[PDB]
Amino acid sequence: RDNIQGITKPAIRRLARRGGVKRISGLIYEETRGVLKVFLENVIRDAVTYTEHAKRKTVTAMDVVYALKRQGRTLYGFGG
Amino acid sequence: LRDNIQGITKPAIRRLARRGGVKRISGLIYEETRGVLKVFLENVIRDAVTYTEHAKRKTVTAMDVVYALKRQGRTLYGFGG
Amino acid sequence: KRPEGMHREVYALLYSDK
Amino acid sequence: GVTIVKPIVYGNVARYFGKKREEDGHTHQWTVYVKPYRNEDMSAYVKKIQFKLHESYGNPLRVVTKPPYEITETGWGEFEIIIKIFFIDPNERPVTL
Amino acid sequence: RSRKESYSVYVYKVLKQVHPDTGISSKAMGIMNSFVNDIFERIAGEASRLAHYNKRSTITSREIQTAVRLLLPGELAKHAVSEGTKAVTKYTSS
Amino acid sequence: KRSRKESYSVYVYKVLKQVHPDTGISSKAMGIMNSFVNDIFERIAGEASRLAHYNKRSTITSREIQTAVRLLLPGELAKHAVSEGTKAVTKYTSSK
Amino acid sequence: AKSRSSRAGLQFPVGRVHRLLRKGNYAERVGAGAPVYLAAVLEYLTAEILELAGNAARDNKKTRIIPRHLQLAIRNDEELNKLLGRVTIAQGGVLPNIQAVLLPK
Amino acid sequence: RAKAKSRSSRAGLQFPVGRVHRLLRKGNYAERVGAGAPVYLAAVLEYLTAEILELAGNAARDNKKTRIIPRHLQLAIRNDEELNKLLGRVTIAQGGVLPNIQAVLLPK
Amino acid sequence: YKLVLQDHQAFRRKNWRYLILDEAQNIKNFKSQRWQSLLNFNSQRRLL
Amino acid sequence: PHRYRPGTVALREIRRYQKSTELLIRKLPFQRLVREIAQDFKTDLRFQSSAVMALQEACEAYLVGLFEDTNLCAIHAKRVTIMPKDIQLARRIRGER
Amino acid sequence: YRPGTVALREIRRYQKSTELLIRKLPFQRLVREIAQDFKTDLRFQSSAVMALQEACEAYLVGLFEDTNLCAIHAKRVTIMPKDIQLARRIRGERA
Amino acid sequence: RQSTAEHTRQTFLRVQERQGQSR
DNA sequence: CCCGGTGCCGAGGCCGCTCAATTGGTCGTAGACAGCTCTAGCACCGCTTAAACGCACGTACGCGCTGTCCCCCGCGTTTTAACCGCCAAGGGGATTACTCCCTAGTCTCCAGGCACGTGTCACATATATACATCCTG
DNA sequence: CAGGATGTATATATGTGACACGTGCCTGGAGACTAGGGAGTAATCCCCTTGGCGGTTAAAACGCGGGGGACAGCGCGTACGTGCGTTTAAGCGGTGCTAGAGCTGTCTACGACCAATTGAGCGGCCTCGGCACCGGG
Repeated sequence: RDNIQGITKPAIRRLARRGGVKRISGLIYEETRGVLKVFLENVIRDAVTYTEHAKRKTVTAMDVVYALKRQGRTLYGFGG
Repeated sequence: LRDNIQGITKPAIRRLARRGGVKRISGLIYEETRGVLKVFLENVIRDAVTYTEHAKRKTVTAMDVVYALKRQGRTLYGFGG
Repeated sequence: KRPEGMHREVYALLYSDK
Repeated sequence: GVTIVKPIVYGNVARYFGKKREEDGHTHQWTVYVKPYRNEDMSAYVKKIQFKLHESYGNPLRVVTKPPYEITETGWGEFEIIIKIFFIDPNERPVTL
Repeated sequence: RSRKESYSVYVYKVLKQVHPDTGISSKAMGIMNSFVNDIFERIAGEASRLAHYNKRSTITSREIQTAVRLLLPGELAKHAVSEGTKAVTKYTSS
Repeated sequence: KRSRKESYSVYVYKVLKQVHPDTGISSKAMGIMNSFVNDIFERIAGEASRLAHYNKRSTITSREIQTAVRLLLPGELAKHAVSEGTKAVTKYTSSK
Repeated sequence: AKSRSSRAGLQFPVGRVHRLLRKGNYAERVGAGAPVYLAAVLEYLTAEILELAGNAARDNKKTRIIPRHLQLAIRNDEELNKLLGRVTIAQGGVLPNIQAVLLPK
Repeated sequence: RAKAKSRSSRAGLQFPVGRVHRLLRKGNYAERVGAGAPVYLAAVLEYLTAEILELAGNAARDNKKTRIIPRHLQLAIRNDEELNKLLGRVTIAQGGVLPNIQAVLLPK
Repeated sequence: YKLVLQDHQAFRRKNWRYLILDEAQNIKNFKSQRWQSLLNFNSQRRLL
Repeated sequence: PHRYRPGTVALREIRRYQKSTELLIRKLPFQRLVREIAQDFKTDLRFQSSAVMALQEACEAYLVGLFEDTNLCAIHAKRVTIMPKDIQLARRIRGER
Repeated sequence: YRPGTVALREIRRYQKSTELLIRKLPFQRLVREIAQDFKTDLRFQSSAVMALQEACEAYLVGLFEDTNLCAIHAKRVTIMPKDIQLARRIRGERA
Repeated sequence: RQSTAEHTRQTFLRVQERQGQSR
């Protein structure tokens, strides 16, 4: 599949703008892609671990919130 | 007591930096380190005294310090029995 | 259908986290 | 119509080294201080105390932030020290001694 | 349907008490409910930990007070403690 | 009038001596070891309690503890601990 | 007849808080004043955040608290910031701030 | 009655399953605890302890010491990849640190 | 009709004296979004 | 023709996206990436529409914080521009590495 | 000795031992000072004071380890105040 | 209502009056 | 960026039912409080001296400047797919039936946790030459 | 391209701190054995929320050009390190004293617990108006 390139250069540039950067290097996109991939992999692993125990065929925003709370990135807006 | 933050001298801070890997140290780094250590001790001892007063105790035990460090995120082994 | 056939606790531990 | 009186004592102690020091020529140690006359905590209303020394020192304007306020130093001659006590309330005029 | 439950009504009442005319959207209401639930969880966990430390099998108003002290930063702690103590004193008188 | 305090030093030394016949351990190392045991016990038990509360269950079971271990332990330590726990839960229920 | 919330002078559900405390496995015995105190603290924090977000949304010509202004209030208040430090408000955005080094002139 | 067998011996563990179950049942964790939860918890704890003890003993033999001291614990934890992640936010007294000198601060 | 559906707001914000609809058999369904949008327009006279 | 100098449009984009509150990552590509990642954890797992949105919100917030710290580290080196070493230092100080 | 050799020697020396680097008698007085601001006539255990000193030393060692990289980031060998400031800011203590 | 002490009450009323005057 | 017009779907208010909160009543148990004590925390003072403080000197590192070379930045046009609606059906959840697992209580019993004294059993401190390991020539 | 001149190991030793090992205590645990409770597993089945079809423009992407920013070289200055001498209070451990953490013993108000009653809250539905959208200043 290898659809990690969905997080493209313009999207990473807009994220940088929001983070307050006004100039990006040429090798920042491939590093941001890997960092985001690791962060996802971790959160999704926790979510799937919750879902397996829950015996649900559908991963839920509640499982995502639990994974975020475990990773310490508490998120508000999705019922938790 | 007063001005006991000065009981952390330049040799002590330089040994603490050597143990952290720093090779060359500036002049104001010592004041910065004293100020940071004081701010850290302030919170740690505030949590410890909060755990103590609530227990109606007059002595700050080691478990109070352990719980304060756990709250602050600095879990410390070797003093939990 | 659930294969099971073994002890409840051991069975759950073995399958519920394949 | 409210008048509050706070008793304090300000002074200096000095100890003679017995001989003139060869490093800097100083002959006495001295500690200059403000402390309360009563057994009370000055920090509840004093923000800081500034002590202005003679211009012979590398920095003449010293500062202290906790009671009993004092500075320990060394010297060989007598001079006038200006102690400026600042209160927590910025609207209150600091005292000068 | 089930019965998911939230503090929406009480959040709206406090919103009316603080700003009689300023409303709140559904997303904001949900975020506030999540915040309330998270603060409740944290305070209750800290109170249970204090009870376990003191070997008390009960979580009392004093435990809640100490848990709020151990979590709120300074002026916020001093105000929340006053609010809680006043609420408990007014409750004990009825 | 005795004030006896418990600890895991009697079993931490048994495991130590069975996994290293010739190596000992000092008192300070034993205290740090007991602290580590207590900390990980608290972590795993709290995670199992959280899983139970999320699943709307008032009792913690071996399955909750297993998922809690999978969540807590990282990578190739999670698998080891889980295999050990599974093997122990099967050798315990077999009446041996 | 009388809800404990109104008895204590609070708006939050003292009864629901007591129920959640006794059912959340927090302890085997919930004090009479523990849920009242917890509800009072929760109401205080909620009033603080709601007032700040209200007057942050009304500062932008609006009349309805939104996540953007909730985030603005939470990140401008130094106490609420330390409280919800590692928390992220969905659709909250970030604070307008450009470093002087990046700024021109 | 029949000769009483302990749960730790029945399972094959050394850590106290009885005390683990007592803590679990009287603690904040839940109302009541199943028989399998404390066994699993004690087994996991025993495994972690055996691993860290093996690493500490290896460090001790490397340093030419027969008694595991907090140095051998800190070195083991910060040399192991997974135990380091497990105890990243945990400080050990009198444990010290690693001789990790940055290559940029070396003689040139 | 397609562009009218796409920009009904812009057209709805304009007051029209006459609204002419050629080949009106394209709005024969009252449940049609086309019919709804064309009815929600401000027009003084209508010619099908 | 007319073109702005380097640094004028970047500041406009910053001032715009720092006040605008909307997901910057593309929704369908992010969903496809989430599905790819979940495929390596469990086969044939379904995802609620809100779960992907929550994941995207959390990832965007994390990346925004990471880029803030990266810009801080870059300015620390007297560099107005950021580079992978800045992200490396930011994560190192955060404790993620 | 050349400036830096006796410093790398001390680096290798103090990254080998585990004893406390701060003096007890001076650090206990600082602890009692900071405790005075919270409770008058407060007693402290020797174990509690040792745990406080250990926590402080570990925190300062971590802070200096981060400050070393913050300094090296600017092609500098000496750690300056802005380095510890950036360390604290990115840690979240004075953000 | 009582939300927080001096530095919050007065500053908050000032922020409220700010846009009221600007309007 | 600010201002006047239109517009729509999500905010906010009403209806109604039920299940949780409340009222009343009981048991008991953890706790509040006083009694006693004995450890440890506090204070103090002197002999020893290792560490700290102050100062001199210069060497190497910060830091400021300059120059090249390019690697991003802004703008125009070109190509891909994200996005907004319908249509099956696959699952997430209500509803009912029923059993293995745990709770609770009460004896019976193996096991570990210290008080104490005894016997081994590390490695801290001390000592010295061997080895680097420099740095000035 | 050395060699005084330091500093850093390396190895050996011993005796006092500390693991290590009985000796009996017992009281808090650990398990066995009946009886009772109960919640979640399992099987259906109704019902929304996914995953899957075809267009529309809006954003991603490709290219270009030059411009300002990174990185390297270099030099000036000063301050930070190291060594020496003077100074100070830190470590030691010896003695004296009492304060309160802790064990303990007794008596008791508060809360879990159980049953009945009541209205606060919440799903649901509809009407409506605050702000999304937009085109001219």
